[PDB]
Amino acid sequence: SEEGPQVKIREASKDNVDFILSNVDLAMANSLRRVMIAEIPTLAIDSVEVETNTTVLADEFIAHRLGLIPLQSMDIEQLEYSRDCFCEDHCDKCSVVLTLQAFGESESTTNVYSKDLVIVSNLMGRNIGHPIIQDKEGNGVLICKLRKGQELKLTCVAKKGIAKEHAKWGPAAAIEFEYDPWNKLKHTDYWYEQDSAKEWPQSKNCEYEDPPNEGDPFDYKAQADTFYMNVESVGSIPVDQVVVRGIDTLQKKVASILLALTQM
Amino acid sequence: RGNLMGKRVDFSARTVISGDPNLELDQVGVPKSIAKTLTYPEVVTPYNIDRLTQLVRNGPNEHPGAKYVIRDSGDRIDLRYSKRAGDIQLQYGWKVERHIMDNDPVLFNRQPSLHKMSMMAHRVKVIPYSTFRLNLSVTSPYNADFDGDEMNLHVPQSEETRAELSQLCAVPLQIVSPQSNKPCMGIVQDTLCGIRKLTLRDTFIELDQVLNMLYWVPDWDGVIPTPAIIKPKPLWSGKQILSVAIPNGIHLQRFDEGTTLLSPKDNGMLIIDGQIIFGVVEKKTVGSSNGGLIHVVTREKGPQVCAKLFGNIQKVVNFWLLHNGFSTGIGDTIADGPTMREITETIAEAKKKVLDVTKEAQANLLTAKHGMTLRESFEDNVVRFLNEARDKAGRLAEVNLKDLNNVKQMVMAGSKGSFINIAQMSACVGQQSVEGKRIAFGFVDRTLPHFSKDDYSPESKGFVENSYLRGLTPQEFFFHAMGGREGLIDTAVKTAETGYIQRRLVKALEDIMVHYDNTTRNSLGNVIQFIYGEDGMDAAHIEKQSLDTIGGSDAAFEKRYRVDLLNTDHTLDPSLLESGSEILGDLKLQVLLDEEYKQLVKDRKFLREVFVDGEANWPLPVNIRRIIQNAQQTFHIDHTKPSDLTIKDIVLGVKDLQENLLVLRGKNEIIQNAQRDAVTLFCCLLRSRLATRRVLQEYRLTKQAFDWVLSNIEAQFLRSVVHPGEMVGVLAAQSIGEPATQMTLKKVTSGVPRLKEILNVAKNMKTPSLTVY
Amino acid sequence: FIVEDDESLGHKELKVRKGHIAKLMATEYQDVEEYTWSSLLNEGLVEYIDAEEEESILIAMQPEDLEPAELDVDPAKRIRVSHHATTFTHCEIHPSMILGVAASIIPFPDHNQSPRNTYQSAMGKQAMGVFLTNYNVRMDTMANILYYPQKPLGTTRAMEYLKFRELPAGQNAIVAIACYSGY
Amino acid sequence: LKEKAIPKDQRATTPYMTKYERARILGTRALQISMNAPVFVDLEGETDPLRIAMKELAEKKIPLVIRRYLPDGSFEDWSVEELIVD
Amino acid sequence: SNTLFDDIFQVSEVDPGRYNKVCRIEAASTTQDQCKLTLDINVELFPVAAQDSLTVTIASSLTRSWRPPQAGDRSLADDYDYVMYGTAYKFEEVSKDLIAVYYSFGGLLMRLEGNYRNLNNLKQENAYLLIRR
Amino acid sequence: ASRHGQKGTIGITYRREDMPFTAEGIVPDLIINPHAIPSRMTVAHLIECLLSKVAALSGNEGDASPFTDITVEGISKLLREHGYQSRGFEVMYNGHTGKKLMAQIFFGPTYYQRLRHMVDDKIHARARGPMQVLTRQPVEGRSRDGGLRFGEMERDCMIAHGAASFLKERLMEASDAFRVHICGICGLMTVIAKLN
Amino acid sequence: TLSHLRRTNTPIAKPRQLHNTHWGLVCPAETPEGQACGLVKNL
Amino acid sequence: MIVPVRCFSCGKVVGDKWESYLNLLQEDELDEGTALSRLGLKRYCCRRMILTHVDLIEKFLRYNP
Amino acid sequence: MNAPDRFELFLLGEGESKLKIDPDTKAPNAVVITFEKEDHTLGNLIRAELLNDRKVLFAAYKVEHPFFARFKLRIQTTEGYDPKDALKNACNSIINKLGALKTNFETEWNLQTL
Amino acid sequence: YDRKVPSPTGEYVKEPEWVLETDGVNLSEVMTVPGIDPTRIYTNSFIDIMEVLGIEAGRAALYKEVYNVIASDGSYVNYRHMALLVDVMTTQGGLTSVTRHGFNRSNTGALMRCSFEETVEILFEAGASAELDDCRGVSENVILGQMAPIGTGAFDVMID
RNA sequence: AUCGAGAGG
Ligand SMILES: [Mg+2]
Ligand SMILES: [Zn+2]
Ligand SMILES: [Zn+2]
Ligand SMILES: [Zn+2]
Repeated sequence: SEEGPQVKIREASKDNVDFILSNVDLAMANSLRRVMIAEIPTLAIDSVEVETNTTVLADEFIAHRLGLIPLQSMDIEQLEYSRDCFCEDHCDKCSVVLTLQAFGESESTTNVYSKDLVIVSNLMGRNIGHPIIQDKEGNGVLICKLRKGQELKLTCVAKKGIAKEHAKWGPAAAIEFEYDPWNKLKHTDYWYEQDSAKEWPQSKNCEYEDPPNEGDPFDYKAQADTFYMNVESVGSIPVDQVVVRGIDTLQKKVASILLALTQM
Repeated sequence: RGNLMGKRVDFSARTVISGDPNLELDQVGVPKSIAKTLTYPEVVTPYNIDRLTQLVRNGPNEHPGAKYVIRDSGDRIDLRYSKRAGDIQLQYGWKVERHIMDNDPVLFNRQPSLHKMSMMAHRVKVIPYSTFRLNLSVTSPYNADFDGDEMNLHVPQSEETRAELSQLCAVPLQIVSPQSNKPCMGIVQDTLCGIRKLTLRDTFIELDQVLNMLYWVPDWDGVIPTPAIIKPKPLWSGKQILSVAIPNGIHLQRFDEGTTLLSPKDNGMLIIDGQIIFGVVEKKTVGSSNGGLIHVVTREKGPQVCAKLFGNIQKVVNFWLLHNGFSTGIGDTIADGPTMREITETIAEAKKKVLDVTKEAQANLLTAKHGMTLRESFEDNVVRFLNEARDKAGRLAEVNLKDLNNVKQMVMAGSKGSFINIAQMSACVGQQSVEGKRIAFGFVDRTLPHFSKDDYSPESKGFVENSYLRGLTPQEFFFHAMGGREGLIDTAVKTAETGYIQRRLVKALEDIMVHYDNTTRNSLGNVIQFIYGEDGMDAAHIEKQSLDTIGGSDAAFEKRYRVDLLNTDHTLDPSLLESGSEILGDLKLQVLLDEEYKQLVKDRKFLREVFVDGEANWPLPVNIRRIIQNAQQTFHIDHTKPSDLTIKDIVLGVKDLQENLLVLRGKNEIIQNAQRDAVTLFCCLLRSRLATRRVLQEYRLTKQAFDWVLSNIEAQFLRSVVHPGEMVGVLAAQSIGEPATQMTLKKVTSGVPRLKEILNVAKNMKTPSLTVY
Repeated sequence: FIVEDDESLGHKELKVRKGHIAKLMATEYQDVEEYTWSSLLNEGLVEYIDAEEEESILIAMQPEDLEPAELDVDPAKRIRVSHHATTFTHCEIHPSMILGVAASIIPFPDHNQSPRNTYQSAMGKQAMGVFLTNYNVRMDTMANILYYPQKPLGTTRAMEYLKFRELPAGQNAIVAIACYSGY
Repeated sequence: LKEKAIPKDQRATTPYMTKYERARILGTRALQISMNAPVFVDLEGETDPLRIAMKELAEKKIPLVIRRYLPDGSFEDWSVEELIVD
Repeated sequence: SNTLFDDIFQVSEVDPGRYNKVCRIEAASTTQDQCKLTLDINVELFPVAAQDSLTVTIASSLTRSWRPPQAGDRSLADDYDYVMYGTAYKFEEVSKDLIAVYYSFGGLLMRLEGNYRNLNNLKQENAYLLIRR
Repeated sequence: ASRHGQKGTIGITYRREDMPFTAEGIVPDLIINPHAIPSRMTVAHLIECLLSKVAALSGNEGDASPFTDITVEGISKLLREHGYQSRGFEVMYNGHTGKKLMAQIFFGPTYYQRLRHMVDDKIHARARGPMQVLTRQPVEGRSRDGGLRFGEMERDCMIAHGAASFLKERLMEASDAFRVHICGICGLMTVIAKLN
Repeated sequence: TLSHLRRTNTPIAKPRQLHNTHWGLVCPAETPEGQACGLVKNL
Repeated sequence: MIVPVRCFSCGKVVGDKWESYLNLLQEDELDEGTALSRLGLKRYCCRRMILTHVDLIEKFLRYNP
Repeated sequence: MNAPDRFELFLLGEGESKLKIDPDTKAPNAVVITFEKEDHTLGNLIRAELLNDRKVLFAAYKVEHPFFARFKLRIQTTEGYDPKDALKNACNSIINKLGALKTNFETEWNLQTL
Repeated sequence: YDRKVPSPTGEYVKEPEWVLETDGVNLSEVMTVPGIDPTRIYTNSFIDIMEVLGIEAGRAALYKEVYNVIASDGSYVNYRHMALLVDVMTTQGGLTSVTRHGFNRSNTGALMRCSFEETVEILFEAGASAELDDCRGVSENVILGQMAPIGTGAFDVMID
């Protein structure tokens, strides 16, 4: 198809995609996992101002949870980082503002969910700031539960951010990396009481590659261009978009280096 | 006692310490708020006016800043609130209290303060985070470990004070300890383990890692080393990059066990010109002990190169280990089933022997032992039985332990772990001892309420068969708790007693300093020592060397050191000396050689008199072997050519060198005699190390090389002389004090109690004894 | 526990018995006719011993020591010396009861060395924790409370009586043992 | 004590400068340089007083005489230039 | 700029040692009583087979930063399968009329003894060891 | 600190991409040194990591009760049935390189406790501060902005080093420097001096 | 809190050292460290 | 106090699971690990955050104020 | 308190040059480039692509401390070749490979039906 | 005691020797007994050695005992430090303690002695004694605040 | 301030 790296997806899902990376240097794949973890932009609440708190949970606690709450970021490239924007505090294009009030009307403790949070700022026809709920009930992630006689009343400002700045902005939770599953490269030396094969289970990624034969000598020149990877999405950004944004973000970083050289 | 000896001091800070690989050994990581709060008064100079104006503009909030400005009148100008804060323009003679900046001298101190090594000058590097950052190598003299440890920083306020701190108290200067004649700082923990693993011949480094490690050495030659293996693939041994880290021109040889030139064990090290030929890097090579690479680097070039070497070794080794990794694990403690069966069998055989001895005691068919009660003999035999059982079990464990075992890797590196740790973890923790005894029956005839009465078995008396992995029984756990309780109480008591003892020693010896006449004297002038240390030489730069004249066969000593020009066999072979054919006969030269031989024989008799043991190695001023090695590598003599050097000139030059070294300058016959007494053993060493026969046999020294060796020996001895004014008594007291803290516990008073009796000069003695010969 | 002679006339046995434990367990579940520890003391199945009284008694750690013992053994199990005692007056209810509350917190201290256990007891007094549920109502001079207290993954049996699992003071952090970056 | 003059020829104090002597000389020269003292050595890219003091010591320009003292009190005065630095 | 020495060496025994990747080789000059050698080699790069006869060659040449082969136009110095670079730790004489040379190649060590070589061999830090199958 | 006597400070804080990662992607919240353990000789910490891994996979709480006999081999057998290594060593990859770590690293869940002591409360820095009147010396404690006290042992250490002027500056300029007027005839502060 | 509530204090032969009579009544390992180690015990 | 939003080690959301997890273990009398498998959290870093956590907030709620 | 802000790691401040180029001393064609506010992620790939180029003799990444996100790369190239040109060609190659991978992955996902 | 001695060849060879160990010390009578070497006999207690043989022998035995404790540690302290302490006790004819009874009771100095122990008693006896302090002592200078005659402070620097 | 207690290395 295309000269250079080739990708064969083993498994597809909304949450996760498992793929096989071929004709790739390891350094680029490591850099891609790192740009996927850290650099990809996301929308999470950066400011919380609460008027009334009757919750047993402290305000700082709830604010940290709210920052950890997932918000949609597919159109986050249309959204702008507030520091790049000229508004004094926030404009409608750079910040998405959520309001949430929850009282304990019921004697039974009343749960507070991400679906209860609502947006006051204008959508401008972009899929930004929607609370993310994978729960089958549709009930949002619970911030607090409030006994009768308790009301909580707060506003939240969500700005563009990156996971290097704070872990809440990470689109992906875990990235699975595998290379040299058969240990032909012998990058790792097995610690074995009696036998290494008995002591270390064969990975699922060994069986795809052809098993090594004990007859042939080890090749010093050989380097592994085939890797087995898996990407898991929180849901704020779809998996294909998450990995594509990792690729693109690394490309923008490289281009920024190049244009800095041109300015020099 | 409190306020005058020790004051609460301005410009003093305190912080929790953490360890940073990248920060240089002399540097200290000073928190930004600490530097901002701390002020150094700097008089405004024509060079610094621009910088100081910029600092004042930047302000107290942001460093580089200045908190206060002192006028020529001296009225305080406060930067935080001033109507002229932006108005001021610097005027000469003013003082700016600058914020503490990078590469500025301070003092870093640990509260036990047993040693001068606990208080050392440090370069400042301002760090972002809150904890004091320091190098790992400086932990050992500071006696600190990163478990909430807290250390103090003191800032000089005067330029003379700064110069004192930099010229005397600097970390590279105090690298070598005066006491124990060894450097204080060595490569510790992961750097030592990693340098060992890198130095293994199995370990090989690819060109990408090689280039990154080359770059990692802050000063790199720029030349990629030629690969150890080229044609199959350009493989590089870790020893080669490590050698690129080793400074050029320094040569070390260490012979341990079977240090064959082939060295299949790879034990020992050979380095020439800072390039390692053979070896696996071990703790002693990189250790604080003398004969280590640190001492050689400190002596040959200086302290600064040594500290830089610490840094470079740390960086390269930490990068390589970072890629390789390391993990102690459960399984490194676990042991094979077969070895475990042998372990249990060993313990069982010990128990069977103990029960048979107990039966023989019950039968009263036990031989009378002179000077001890028969019960005492029984107790000693059972205790020794259990001790041997535990030790043999540990030996079985270690042999069972693979080369991959990480505790074994630390022990081979020497960084951590002990044989006893492995034995307790895998086979048997041992037999608990309380008050120097097996566990006693608190209940009448029963050590524990579960135990039956009158049981003298090791399980009743507290021997723990089980390892730490298998787990202690409740009785074993209680007895081990008794032992640990005694350990903690003894530790606290030892700390208190040693603090008092150190203070008494310091107060008794403090006033005595080497005066300008080189006589060790108190303030009143009463001479403690006419020549300090009886040789008049600084305790630093003194390394143990072997005197070849002492010991050995008289015939062998004659063969190595005697050359007779008259006998054909005795005269040197003409390949050794161009004069040699002319030398045959030459009776007037033979009489000079006979005179030097008579001097060697008298010196041998004297040294045999000094030590009945006649131990070869004793602390000595100048290491001759290193000088000879440096000469051989500097002049690159093939040793095929006959020596340029006259047979007369070796003897006359050695005599001239003896005349050249004076501990005391004065031309007083008493002072001359005392000087000869001071350098008597050194002269013996010099004559033994370089005999005419030896000078031509051990090497083909060019006459220029022998002259260079003579000049270097003279210079080194003059370096080794004690600096006048040095406060010797405080150093002596601290020298006793820190090891005295370190000591932890055939029936004689020992350790702190024995020391306390010695210091109190008390008539009563807990354990008097006469050694009848 | 008290060991007396020939329960069911067979062999010197513990005074307690499985049906008594079943009734006590039924009372614990109902939380009928109460079965209490004080009731056990009135039954005489258990006795309180002072140290002076302790000198005169003979104790067995494990109730399995008393039953008659007329082979293959897993190597990992710690070696136990045979009690080899005819008569035991009493049996210790559990060895772990000699340990303290802080020692009851300590995991596998039998496998650990004792001085480290002492250090950990002191540190556990020092460690942060939610002291009480009413802390928010309370006004203490200094209060430190974990955001997300996590019950320990490895718990002593004594912990269910310690209520440490109910009110934990530490977090089950994922720990790796490695030499990485030299920090 | 009084007129405890020592002949310059008949001096038994060590020719080499004591490390304390060098430390105090460097500190005093740097302290004076910080207080706008004249500098007798040509300087290249040096602003720190202590660097100038060290360079002056290598140049032996400092006109200071260390007075060696003895337990009796006789004083042996050595110029910085006379003393070897090594 | 020419080879110092060439021979055919038949190895009776190879000892793996503690190391797996590196084994020591005990060989002697084939049909010559005079030369015997013990050399540390890596078996993964080239596997020494027991009872092999392998061609041994030491060459002085064919500072300067090592350059990866800039192109194929730069010609490989040797047909030999194995080449190492290293410096001699010692030049000794076993007994009168018997010289020995101890060369270290990357910490790996080789000792080979024989009279005629000492006129060839010099105290040169440079050495290239060339093993042919 | 850990539940087995191991105490220590946080050397550094690392982002997840920088920290070593297993094939599962699990990044340890905490990274410790292998070297602390052999001298401390606390096998129970390692056993706790193994048991907690077994408990996390099984969903059944593990018992670490003293004097209860549990086989390390049995716990390792359960880990083997889970597929995780019996020793619990996990193949890791270096975070910066993406390269596989040469040695497998022990990866476990360990109960860890946050100690009361925190650095920012501990830090104190005084250049100039309030002084007790009679001592004319720095007050004591952070709360009073009070200076550290140089020890008598510290003064002795400085005598050993030999810096007289530094000890004079710390001894006088840093604390209770004072100027007095005294008379020549009697060595007492009898003289009362008016300077204007 | 619990440990403070169960406290022993011995005001001041060998009181600090753990004793056989302590078994079953006092924790073997709970004690202050450094100063007053074993004088104070936990039940 | 309350259910964490995400597991600290990797960051998968665990706030959504808690109510469902309790309902599963009560409804099927399920083993806790089996309920974790139904939750879809297969990594012990995700499992520990659910299993180790105790809701202190319920007891805090029981207080009248 | 003293700890630096997170933001400083990804934005350049006080007009910091993203790349500072200084000729290396004692090496003829080498040059040290200080990437500022840059991390290991970019640097490892840049060095690997520089190693792939035949003309580059030397390339390596070093960071002086983990606290500060500065990445230092020294480049040695064949004579007649600009090290800066080598770096730019390696960077452009990086971008082309990433684009090709993105297209192939997108095609495979369009084939995937989940 | 497995002593080593010169051989007839001159090489050092170890010959086992018989040695007796006594729980008690009566040096004067023990040394004047047949069947023993008078020169070789040694006492655990140094004071009896000093009274029987002289002060210098006592100093040697004192250094040996301190060496024994440092070897029980396994630590090595250089000969000069321990030697200096032994000489400070030995130069005074009576063997002097490191405690206040002894070195503090010694006349030299006035404020160092009070700094160690019995501060007020020394000051009172000094006022009654009218002793004049030279102020040479380092501790006395530290009390004075004047720079002590430390190595750096010892020499006096003047202009040319 | 003092005294006391506790805790840290
Ligand atoms: Mg500590
Ligand atoms: Zn805006
Ligand atoms: Zn007067
Ligand atoms: Zn997770």
